[PDB]
Amino acid sequence: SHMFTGLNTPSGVAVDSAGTVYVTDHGNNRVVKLAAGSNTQTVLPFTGLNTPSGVAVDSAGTVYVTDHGNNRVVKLAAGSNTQTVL
Amino acid sequence: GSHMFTGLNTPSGVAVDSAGTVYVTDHGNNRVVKLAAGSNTQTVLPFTGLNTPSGVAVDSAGTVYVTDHGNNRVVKLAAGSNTQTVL
Amino acid sequence: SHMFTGLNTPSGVAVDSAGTVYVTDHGNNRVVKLAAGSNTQTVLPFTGLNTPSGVAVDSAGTVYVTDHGNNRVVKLAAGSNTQTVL
Repeated sequence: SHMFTGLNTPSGVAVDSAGTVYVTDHGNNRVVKLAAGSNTQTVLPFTGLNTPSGVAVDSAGTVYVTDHGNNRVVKLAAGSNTQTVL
Repeated sequence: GSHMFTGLNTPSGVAVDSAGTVYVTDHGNNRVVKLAAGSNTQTVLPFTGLNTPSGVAVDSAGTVYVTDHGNNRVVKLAAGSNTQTVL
Repeated sequence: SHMFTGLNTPSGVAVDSAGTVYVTDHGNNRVVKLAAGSNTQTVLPFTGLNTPSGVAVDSAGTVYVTDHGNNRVVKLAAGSNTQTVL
């Protein structure tokens, strides 16, 4: 399908219960998702990322990211636009 | 003895499904390997053209997703399929 | 506060149904987990880790780690103090 766009050295991938795929776009300091059937990726409203290294999603839809370049972990609840720093 | 991963080079990621099958991105060897309960030899999954894969996920249907880091892309492979899809 | 502390170039993250978060603390050769409910981080008793690159946790609570610097994968069952090399 080839619809993710503009990735550089992507570092991790997670897939949630709805089949949405999440990718840490390491080389571009962002996290992108692609819903099942979608032809347009969405950049998640994480903020201040630096070379993110990995991602997980739990069964409640919360997305967790290791923000490698900032020595921290951040998370984003499903339907939230505002990250929590862990 | 067997039921061991062999030949791994700078492995980058791991995923496990509820059947207990372990999936590993063998970064240095441009390949993805898995090992199921009761299998004494690992399987190299038939992805194509990988370079330095960085991470892996597996969904409920057993489809394997890989960040093909060296090629700036994500690919997936359904269980038992030999033809990957680029995402 | 509810956060990981003392991380260095963290490489990967996993999460379980109870809300526990697990991180490969790559720069410090360790794996740490953070309690869902409190400000408690626990160092898992893996042995000889070297720049670990990734982590997974299964339904039984077994923690799996790609031990990047040692070209191996190791696991630790919930409640065990003894890792198994895969």
